Amino acid sequence: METLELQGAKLRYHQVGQGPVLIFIPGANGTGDIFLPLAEQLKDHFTVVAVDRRDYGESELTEPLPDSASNPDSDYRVKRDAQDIAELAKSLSDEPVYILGSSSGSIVAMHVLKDYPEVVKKIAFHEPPINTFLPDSTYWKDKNDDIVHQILTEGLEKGMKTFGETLNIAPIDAKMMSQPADTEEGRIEQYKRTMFWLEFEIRQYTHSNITLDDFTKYSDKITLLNGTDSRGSFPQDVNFYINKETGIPIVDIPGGHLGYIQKPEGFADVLLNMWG
Amino acid sequence: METLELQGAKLRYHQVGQGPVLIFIPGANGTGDIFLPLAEQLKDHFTVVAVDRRDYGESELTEPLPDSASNPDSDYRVKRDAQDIAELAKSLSDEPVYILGSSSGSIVAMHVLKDYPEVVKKIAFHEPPINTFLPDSTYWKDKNDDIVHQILTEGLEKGMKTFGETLNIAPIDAKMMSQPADTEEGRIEQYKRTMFWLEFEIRQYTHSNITLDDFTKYSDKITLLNGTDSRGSFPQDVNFYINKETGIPIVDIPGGHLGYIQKPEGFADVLLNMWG
Ligand SMILES: *C(=O)N(NC(=O)OC)c1ccc(NC(=O)c2cccc(Oc3ccccc3)c2)c(C)c1
Ligand SMILES: *C(=O)N(NC(=O)OC)c1ccc(NC(=O)c2cccc(Oc3ccccc3)c2)c(C)c1
Repeated sequence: METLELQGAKLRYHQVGQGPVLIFIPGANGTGDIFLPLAEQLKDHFTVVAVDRRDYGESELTEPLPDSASNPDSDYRVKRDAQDIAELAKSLSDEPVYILGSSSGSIVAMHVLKDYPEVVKKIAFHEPPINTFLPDSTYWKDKNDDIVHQILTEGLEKGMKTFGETLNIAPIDAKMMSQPADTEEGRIEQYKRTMFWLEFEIRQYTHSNITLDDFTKYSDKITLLNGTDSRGSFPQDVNFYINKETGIPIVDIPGGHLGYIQKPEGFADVLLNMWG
Repeated sequence: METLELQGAKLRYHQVGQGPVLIFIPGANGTGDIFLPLAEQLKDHFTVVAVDRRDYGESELTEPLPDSASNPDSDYRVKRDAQDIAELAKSLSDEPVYILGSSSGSIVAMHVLKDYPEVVKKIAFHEPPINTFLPDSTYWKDKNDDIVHQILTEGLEKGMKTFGETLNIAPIDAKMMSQPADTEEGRIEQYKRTMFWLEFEIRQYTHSNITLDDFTKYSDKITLLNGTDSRGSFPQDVNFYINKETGIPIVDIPGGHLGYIQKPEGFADVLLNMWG
């Protein structure tokens, strides 16, 4: 694949053929390989250029995406995609070029014509899903908003319940762990937190490289703590096993898994007797 | 909150009290605010330090997380969390300190004692969920793997079906858009692609700022393309509306939404008559 270095990304593209430049902009799949059979039909008439949009395929970002890009009224990515096509056209051709986009790629194409019309000789919009200018825009926008919200959230909320039952988490803890944050910003962060924890923390931490020998070397320093109100939960069985194999003491301490905030006075007083 | 700048992050923490340092390491919620009621009980005996682990809360990364950190056998994040606690202890105390971690924070605590025992005076593991050293480790590891996989994937696969029906996508297209990649790497990328598209592209692009006036200025340059095998789908109604309001021609072209790869010869020949 060829590469054009632009601000914030290396833009990769396929190129075959001879003649005027024809740029294909992919839709939701994001990659230009889907146009290669077509390019083989067109290569005697056009210099065909199939682009992997910067967030997909063999293209790569060289700076993080702005944090705000997850906002549904962000316009950074569509404008940056359009600028990518314009700078690609300028790098390959001293004349305006032919452009075809499909699906979200036809929306990119729209923004190329809006912002960089001077690079466009002729342009085609194949099956665009844009709604902004439609009489029923709000209907389709609200449908998109609803479905995205459904996909991103409901699997996660059900999954945390399943985890709770596998771990035998106590109701007093589960009610607290599932309570919504008190701000729209916090509720967004809450969701982001939990998805991050699922993908980047639970599996990595729970199967990380700790052995019982790591404990025996410093056994005099260690206390194991089990909540009085979280009996029967998985972590208590972990502590029972550690104690079985090392003799490190288990100390019962008030509350459940969140006992340090459920019963702070009792949690503190046990720590003070331990260490104070 | 106080801040300690470390490699790759600014580590934020709460600090209250007087006496020996006691560091609290949070579990899955990731933030130290959950320990503040406890800190108020302990502040006459200990300098209490509640940390927001670097990926959570008011802490922030100053370098992107390595791409490989999503791998379930990655150890970067737990070791980096443990090093954070060790460097925090060294910055606040010339003597070894007291440490308590709960849940995934107790796993961080384990790694502090493993790798930096010299900072530890006494340490407590409150309800640890680590399985690596258990006789039934593989059972619980496989359960974790299964549940994470279920949460991350099934909502997405059902959602793309719902989207298809709302958009009235043709079966020949839906079968192709849902076919799995041919490599484990590609299947992972496929999933990552589709989640990215849902959060960062669909809503932003479909409601982006394009007006009919943007089309009328350059109407002579534009062709609208509808697939012959995707009749009744939403994007064709978009093109009908554009044509209604601008007179820009609609050209029928073979195949469905993916007609450029379903029927490349026919797609090419229509483009050649258009532009060749
Ligand atoms: C544009 O590409 N789409 N908009 C539209 O209105 O199309 C009729 C669109 C394409 C695909 C899908 N659904 C999918 O299952 C999907 C979403 C994201 C990525 C991919 O990967 C893919 C796409 C095409 C070909 C191969 C791979 C598929 C929707 C909802 C909209
Ligand atoms: C450790 O924190 N956990 N491991 C364990 O075995 O606990 C018994 C743990 C905590 C919480 C949950 N489930 C949740 O619903 C959850 C997951 C991630 C983040 C949060 O946010 C949260 C957590 C505690 C207090 C407030 C907010 C909750 C599991 C599955 C394990």
